[PDB]
Amino acid sequence: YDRGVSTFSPEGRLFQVEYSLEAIKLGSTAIGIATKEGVVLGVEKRATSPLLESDSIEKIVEIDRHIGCAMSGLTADARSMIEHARTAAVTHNLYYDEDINVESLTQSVCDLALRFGEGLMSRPFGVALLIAGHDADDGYQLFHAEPSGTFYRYNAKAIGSGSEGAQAELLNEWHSSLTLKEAELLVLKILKQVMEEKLDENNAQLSCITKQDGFKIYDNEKTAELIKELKEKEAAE
Amino acid sequence: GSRRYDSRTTIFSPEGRLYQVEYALESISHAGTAIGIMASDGIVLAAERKVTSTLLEQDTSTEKLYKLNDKIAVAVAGLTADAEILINTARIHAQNYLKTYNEDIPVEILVRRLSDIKQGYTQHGGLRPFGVSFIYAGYDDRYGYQLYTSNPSGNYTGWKAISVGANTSAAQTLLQMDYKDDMKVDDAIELALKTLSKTTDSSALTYDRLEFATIRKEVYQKIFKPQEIKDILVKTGIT
Amino acid sequence: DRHITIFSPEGRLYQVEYAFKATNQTNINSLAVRGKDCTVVISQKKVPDKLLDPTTVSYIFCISRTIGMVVNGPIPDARNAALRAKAEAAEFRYKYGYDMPCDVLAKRMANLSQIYTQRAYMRPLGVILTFVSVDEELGPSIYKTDPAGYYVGYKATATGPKQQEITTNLENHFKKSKIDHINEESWEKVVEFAITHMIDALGTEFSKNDLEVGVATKDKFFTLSAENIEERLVAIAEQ
Amino acid sequence: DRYSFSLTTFSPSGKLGQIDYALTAVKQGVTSLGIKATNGVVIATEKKSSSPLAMSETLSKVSLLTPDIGAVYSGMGPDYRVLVDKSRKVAHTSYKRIYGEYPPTKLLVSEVAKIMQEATQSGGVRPFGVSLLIAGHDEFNGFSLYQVDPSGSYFPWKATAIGKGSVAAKTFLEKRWNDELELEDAIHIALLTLKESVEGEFNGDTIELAIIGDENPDLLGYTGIPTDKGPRFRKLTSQEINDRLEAL
Amino acid sequence: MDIILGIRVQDSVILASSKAVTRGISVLKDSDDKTRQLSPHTLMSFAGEAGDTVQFAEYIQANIQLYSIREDYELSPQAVSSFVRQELAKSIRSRRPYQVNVLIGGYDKKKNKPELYQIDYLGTKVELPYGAHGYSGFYTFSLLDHHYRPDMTTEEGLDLLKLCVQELEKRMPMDFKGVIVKIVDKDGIRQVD
Amino acid sequence: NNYDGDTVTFSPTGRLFQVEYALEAIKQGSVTVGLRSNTHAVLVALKRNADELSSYQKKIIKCDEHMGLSLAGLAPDARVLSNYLRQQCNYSSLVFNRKLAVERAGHLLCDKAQKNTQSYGGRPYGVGLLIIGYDKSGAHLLEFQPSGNVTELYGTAIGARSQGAKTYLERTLDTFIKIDGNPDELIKAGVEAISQSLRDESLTVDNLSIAIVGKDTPFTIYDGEAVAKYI
Amino acid sequence: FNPYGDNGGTILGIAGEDFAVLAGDTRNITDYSINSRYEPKVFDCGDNIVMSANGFAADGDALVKRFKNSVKWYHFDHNDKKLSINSAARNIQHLLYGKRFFPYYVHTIIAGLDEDGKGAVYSFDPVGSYEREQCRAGGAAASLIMPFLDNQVNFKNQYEPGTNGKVKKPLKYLSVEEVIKLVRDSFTSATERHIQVGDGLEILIVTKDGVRKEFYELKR
Amino acid sequence: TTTLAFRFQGGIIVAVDSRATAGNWVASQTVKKVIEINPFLLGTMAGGAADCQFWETWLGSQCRLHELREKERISVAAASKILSNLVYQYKGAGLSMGTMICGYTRKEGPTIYYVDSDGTRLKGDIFCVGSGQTFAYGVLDSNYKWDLSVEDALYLGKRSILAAAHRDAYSGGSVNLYHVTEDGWIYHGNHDVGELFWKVKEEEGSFNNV
Amino acid sequence: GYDRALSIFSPDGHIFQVEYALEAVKRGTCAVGVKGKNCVVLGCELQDTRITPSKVSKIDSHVVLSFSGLNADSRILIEKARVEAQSHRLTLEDPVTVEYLTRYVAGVQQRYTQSGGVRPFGVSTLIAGFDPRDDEPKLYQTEPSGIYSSWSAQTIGRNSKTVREFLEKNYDRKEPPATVEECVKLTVRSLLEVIEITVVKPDSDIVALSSEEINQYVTQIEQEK
Repeated sequence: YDRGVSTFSPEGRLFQVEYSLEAIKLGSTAIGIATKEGVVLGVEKRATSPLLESDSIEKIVEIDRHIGCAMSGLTADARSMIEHARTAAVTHNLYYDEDINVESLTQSVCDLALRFGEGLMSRPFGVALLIAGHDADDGYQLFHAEPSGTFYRYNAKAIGSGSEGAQAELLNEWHSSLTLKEAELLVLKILKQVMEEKLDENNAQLSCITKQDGFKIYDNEKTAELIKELKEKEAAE
Repeated sequence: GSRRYDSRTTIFSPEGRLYQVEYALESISHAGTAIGIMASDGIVLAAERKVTSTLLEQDTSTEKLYKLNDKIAVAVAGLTADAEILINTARIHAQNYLKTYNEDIPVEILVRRLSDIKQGYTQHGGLRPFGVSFIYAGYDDRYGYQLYTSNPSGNYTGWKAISVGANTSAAQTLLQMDYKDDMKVDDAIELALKTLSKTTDSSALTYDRLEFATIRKEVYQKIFKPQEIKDILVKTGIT
Repeated sequence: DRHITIFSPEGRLYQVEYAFKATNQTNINSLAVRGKDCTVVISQKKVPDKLLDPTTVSYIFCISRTIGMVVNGPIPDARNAALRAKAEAAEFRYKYGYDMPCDVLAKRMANLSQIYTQRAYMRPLGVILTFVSVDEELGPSIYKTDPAGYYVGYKATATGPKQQEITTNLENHFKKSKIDHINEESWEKVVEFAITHMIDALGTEFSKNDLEVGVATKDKFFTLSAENIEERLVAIAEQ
Repeated sequence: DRYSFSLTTFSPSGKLGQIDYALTAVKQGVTSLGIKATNGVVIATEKKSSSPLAMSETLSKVSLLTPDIGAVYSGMGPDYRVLVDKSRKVAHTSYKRIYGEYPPTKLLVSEVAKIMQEATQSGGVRPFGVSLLIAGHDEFNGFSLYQVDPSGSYFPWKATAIGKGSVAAKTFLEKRWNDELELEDAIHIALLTLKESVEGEFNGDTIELAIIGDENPDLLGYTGIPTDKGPRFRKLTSQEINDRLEAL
Repeated sequence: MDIILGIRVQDSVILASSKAVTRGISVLKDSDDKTRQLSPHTLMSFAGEAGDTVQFAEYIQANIQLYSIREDYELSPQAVSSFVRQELAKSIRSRRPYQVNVLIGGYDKKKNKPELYQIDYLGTKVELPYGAHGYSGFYTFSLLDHHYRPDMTTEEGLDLLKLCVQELEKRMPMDFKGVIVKIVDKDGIRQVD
Repeated sequence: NNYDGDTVTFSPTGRLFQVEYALEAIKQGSVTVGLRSNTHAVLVALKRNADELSSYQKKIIKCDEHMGLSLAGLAPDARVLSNYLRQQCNYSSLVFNRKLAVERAGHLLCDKAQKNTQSYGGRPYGVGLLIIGYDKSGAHLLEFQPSGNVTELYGTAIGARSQGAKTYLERTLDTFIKIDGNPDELIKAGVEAISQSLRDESLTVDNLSIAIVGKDTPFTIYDGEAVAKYI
Repeated sequence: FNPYGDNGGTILGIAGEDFAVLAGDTRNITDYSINSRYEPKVFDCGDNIVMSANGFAADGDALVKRFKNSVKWYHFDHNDKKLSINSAARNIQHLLYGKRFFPYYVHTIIAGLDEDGKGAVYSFDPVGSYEREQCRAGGAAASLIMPFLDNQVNFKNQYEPGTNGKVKKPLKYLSVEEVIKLVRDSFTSATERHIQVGDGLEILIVTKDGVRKEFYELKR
Repeated sequence: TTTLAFRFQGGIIVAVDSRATAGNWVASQTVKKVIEINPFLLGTMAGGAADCQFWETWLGSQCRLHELREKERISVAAASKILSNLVYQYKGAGLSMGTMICGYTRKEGPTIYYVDSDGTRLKGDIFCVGSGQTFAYGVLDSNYKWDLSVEDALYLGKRSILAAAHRDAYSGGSVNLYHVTEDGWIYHGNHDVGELFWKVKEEEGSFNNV
Repeated sequence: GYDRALSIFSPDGHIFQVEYALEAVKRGTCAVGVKGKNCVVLGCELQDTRITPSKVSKIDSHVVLSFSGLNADSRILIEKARVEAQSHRLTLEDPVTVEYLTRYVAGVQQRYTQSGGVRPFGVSTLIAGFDPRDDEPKLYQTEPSGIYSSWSAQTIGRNSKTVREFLEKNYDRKEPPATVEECVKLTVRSLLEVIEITVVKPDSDIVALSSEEINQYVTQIEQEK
């Protein structure tokens, strides 16, 4: 409170952005894997009590038919960002009669992030987004959108508290020839590794984007089938 | 900039308390005791005057008790200037309601609106809260006689008998001891004056140190003239 | 409390006191006296830098046709006050159809100063303003305004580090003369008086470059050129 | 203006520190007093000169607010001057322009108290460092004397004093005041009470005194409307004060 | 134009409203209900400019419902008609007035009395034993002035309404496609024939 | 340091520490080289990736076919300033049907940046820009610093280790300024300059991007296999 | 004050199977005076989109300027991605309707290739309603031009000669050269019979190869 | 112009003409007077073309935002009220609109709302709008049934538009037919009114005056 | 106006004002919710009872809000929620869903964590009800951060850790209480693990239980223990 929210550190970094990044390290893990067949998103549904209905958590959301988002950190902050993104995508379709590109949408969200100060929101968002989508120009794309208002495209990315281990495994195990089924099982493998809870269809959620049918979240039954398949195949790894 | 000088009213303490509200409440704990009692047939308001001198016009000083409309009165503890601001707002609100609906404002609607004004200053705008607690005495055809209190937080609660200001723990103890639901206004007048007499930190309770009002059955709303306070003090055996 | 115009526990406004200190930054003394139908202002001019254009160095301002102002304090705040006073006087003449009186302008500028004493976001101006005119109703008039927003009329006044020495000499002169004004019919002798008295008080002779002189008459306020001041100084040498 | 926040706040003890400090400024001010008689009100103050060269006649410590309401102050003179201007305007805009009538004393006092209260709570302002004595007459309430403090609290008085001498003055006024006091007696007592608190020199130049009294049709400035009352406010001349002091 | 009629009898208020909606050359609809229930015992019927009537009535309905939720209480028909009058009186001074004439029929369960208020688009409110807007009164008031009795039962009120409607159908040149009839009483609001 | 809390505070020596810290943002940014001849101006930028799985962040933004820039430091501020510059060029074209001079564009950025140094509540921009363009006065290169200082140069470099490239450009100025017929040799001069700022890293078709503008050469960005010629 | 005027001029869009034509006369008029004999109304807006906004020429100029600026901004924020003719049509609708209550008093036509590579023509009312059309004429002599093109391009009202009105004359491919010939003859007849129809005909032709411009002199 | 929609057991038929006119001049024969708001909602353009097209496309955008927020198809009632509120906010500004919002949801079934520039919002079984509406009503009221076949309902729509095209000079060009089902709307193609006229004139034997 | 950034990140990335708003919730009087198969039951443990009504506020005829924390802040949220419910019912043609209202209230709380010059609400809410043509009961919680989630049973305020551990022992996620009596018995048992009860049922059937009924449950529980 001594220091104004817009100030640089002597190291040339905005204090409130850095501290927002510290908030995101506390968030539950989200993992994205891009493939030529589709993008997979998976999230740790870190239920705080068994009386919590895990199906209400909804840490993966549709932004448009071919764009989805996974969030980690202060997930209440994400609802504003997602409202903006959805409005941008629909407004783009209204003004151009065409879908927004995934990159242009990610930029629209990242343009929101540093619009904080005094004399505007009071603080940065405390949430990172994995934005996955398809467009005809650049295909299946995964982006990491950060409260710095910067974004990178990623082949695969982990965010949240598990991110450093998961990302090391993504560096090991991602390759351009991964099928979507392989990406699904790799997401589940790395969630299982970095999740403290036992992975099951209630502790985790999956989704993919495919151009044939767009963004869909997988039902618990399909996810349990995939977790069974992983448990089987893990005998040979 | 100015950030250096901003005391940041409207922030939580680590315990989740609003310190300016707690400190305004402390301010009110040094104000003159006010008492409300809801009888079966009416309501008594009584208050102690803290400022006293032989040179004060007690006959024209009316600092504790105010009419809000023909059916509702307030007793004030705390900063009288802040109270006068809020009382004017409440009077306007009551008349706006009568203009809109052609009916007298329900007591709870008035109390809620004034409490919401007080709450606003605790949550936004960076201003200090109003340093006043109110007792509201009113009648309406829905609930009849109603006695409310409100404080700087904008909390409000309904009461059968209530005290605000300095000696309220003692006053509420004595009221718990002697209150009865069947009691008449003339019983409640005695209970009010006896409680003020037993709680005042002066040497003796006297008509110059008192303000007194009643709402009783239409409903009539009487602020006692000082001679009537003499009459009631002798009738109660306190003077 | 030291940094903004809020009360100290002693009820002081330290920023106002420190704004008074700023009024002596220039180390200049000014003197004003009333004649029968003129007012004269004398101010020291100190132009030590040979590269200055001395004609641009002035603390005397023509506010209107009839009002002069002399400022003690740093020239930027002086020019702020002068511009504001000029605007106020023109606006007064437009609104009300007659020339702004010197006392009315002094009141208005003092009220602006009070605002700076009361609102935290504006600092006081570090200037003392002495307004002079021959008023249509009050005759020759000296009104002096300060950073507190105080103003009063004066028989005569001085301002600056040596204002006590000049003031006590003026007071002794009025004790010697038993009058509220300089008894002379024409302003040249009032100028010569004021210069002689500043010399006697400060203990220093003046060249025509060491002074600036303002004269208010019924028709106009005007400032003397250096050669008119020469004529007055040689008159003093010969009278 | 970035000072949108309150500069007056509650301390942990519940004090509004800036208001107590404004009251300290008042208590260091030059003594002012008021006395209500059956048939008038006196308000009086010392005029302390800032210089022997100052024309104290040019500084009005007693001000007409309405033809029947006068004020005096102790404390910060400039704050008083600005409050007088605001009181005059609000007496017009909040009342005379609506009802065709000057406000009663109590309602104008309420309006002044409101202005003072807002300086204790609105953003970026300190309280006014003045206490006012406001004397007036109105047809229904008669003569009134009120004190308004920096908080905007106000109290009706039979007699009171404010400023540095107010304790001794209030004790003397408690000795001297009574319900049968006529305005000439109130003026005499006022002059006595100031004599005991002036810094030596005590005369019609060092004293400012005004009364609320009878209507003064000679001050009205026109004739032919029998219902138009002359002003009840009247500042005494220095010669009237001297004449009374010689007989004191 | 639309017909709205009201009769306050001893125990109840009867409101009758025409079913036609006409745009230009054609009858679009023959079944339109020109009323909104404001509260369980208060009904408002409306007539006037297309669009204005329903926008106004739904705004009123939402505000009365909000009041009822906030207070957990039902406003009297008096208070409702005062509120509606205030909204109409504002609209006359607004940049686009609601051209809407209303009848408010309610049963005051505190008084146990039926109440019928007529409010014109100006905000002229009048409590009446029976009421109408526009030309419907020109044909019906002589029947009501002749036959109306304050102690009428609901059934007598309905028969008198039938006579008024028959007279309108005879002499009024428009075809208004009959009326919907609502009854407001101590049991609430019901629709009748 | 009590004086670094805001832009509106001078230190006792007249420094503006928040501005200096925003320049440290630039010094942490990856190197960009600019250089020009009389006929052509070139930008060369080393992009950085977040990790082996990430893309390389865009360092170069086209304003117009006559103008574009390269950024070092806080990329969202570069987006803001690039949009503003695009608006100014657009306004000049719409209202006067004239191509905005590069010098005037630079002064417009200077003025926009200065406001954030002078008033409370904002902050300085955290980004340095190299602006190249071609106009009626020929090729231009500007360096923008978020102090609001804009300087016209034949060559410069900004970002980390950029003093090595700047030293090389200082050493070779009298050669590269003459390269008027041959944009590819000016590009190669710029790529050799930026090589002097590389530490434990090599230029690749992934991390290198180039832009050029000139007499009949609309502002064009080369990236990917388009730069393999110049590596 | 009337903020509008009529500058005459006539324009014609024809979509071919693999080309589009947008043609306009070049005369600018005010009442019975010629302002200019060669003030072109048909513009290449980039992305192989051609546009003409016939009517009040100040509003037409303003709309074309704003559309070109929208194209530039689309390039800036889509990495010089080509704007589709369909997206351009939607954007032009939004440009026009933003002035709904003080409209651009122009009939606009744009022409280009769709993403299949077929000729596309879109026509817009002053307020921004728009339709993809095979052909549209606009302006003063549209009524003189289009019925003849309906007859010669679409064989409207023409039946197969031996069938006594049973069988339509079958539609067939017109080359761009045949279309240009029909356009020239239509504008020549309009020049004969409409006093506003200009001194010259400028034809923009859009193909996969880009935009090409042809000019033909008209009478006067 | 002529537009109609009617409810039946198969859902909704929407039938429209394609004529546009400017005075006596036929500006186009091929105007699309149905706006495909989304795969489940249709609107009919009969006012000013620009107002209907623009605001019903925007309505489609609002439906999509509602679906994203609420995870459900928007109601036809909700869509028509969104449109009628928008149009009422511009009342007196001079919007020119007269549209049937047609849709079929599980909660509502097949639903038509007439919406007007004046802010009228009417639910109904049958609406005809435009200069030919009285002729279309004349056929439709003579021949409508709820139990009508889908093919019979499409024929009835086509014949009502044809009747308007014969009698109303400002109606004609071609007939566009739509069938709204719970699964969405089905386009049943374009029918040139001249071909249709001479077909019906021979097959049905009507228009004996011609 | 006043725009001070009151809610800001600490170096460890916490927002202290939201944590302290949660401390205000934790000091606040309890609220308990238990969702059954066909009802949701809400409960709580010289005042005039008539004009100190239930803490359980109707937002609309089908949906009900309880809260813990600052009562005055809760009045602001309740009024906003009621206004939004009526607005949705007006501008669209249906009453709000319970999740729509919950999301609106959580959005209001979130916005006051990220807006200049405002304190976060020191309030947590339980939102219970039925969607207008649905009979799946709903029970949502909102928090000062603007997080919201659905619960089978939940408690907020003073004793809520202990009561939640009790509900976790005694609520069966695969055999939820089958009748109103079972829901009420579980709610009362949880509140006695340390009375006012509202039952919410479909079709706007919201009923506060009589004290004599509650005392029947209380005495039965005290007889079975």
